[PDB]
Amino acid sequence: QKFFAIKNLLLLPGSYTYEWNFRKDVNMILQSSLGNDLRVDGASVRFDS
Amino acid sequence: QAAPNRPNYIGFRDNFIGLMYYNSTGNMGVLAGQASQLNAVVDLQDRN
Repeated sequence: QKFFAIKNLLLLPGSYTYEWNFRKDVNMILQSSLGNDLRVDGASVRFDS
Repeated sequence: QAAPNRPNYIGFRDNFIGLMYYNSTGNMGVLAGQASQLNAVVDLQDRN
């Protein structure tokens, strides 16, 4: 968890809804080392779980 | 000289002795009250 307001939060007993949205575009979440544009040559897939 | 292959019956187990990970302390269910969510079914690995 990377948010500053939750990353070190202490919780109290209760039921909470933890929700977040991920990236599945290769060009954003897969750093190369020549910057050929992954998004044109191939990539990620699932997030099976 | 042909012949009939030995017959495989196939089906679910008596009272479904399987489908139900009973008795696997790792993958074991729970029946704990909601807003305690501690547990109510403590399963060992000795009994079956």
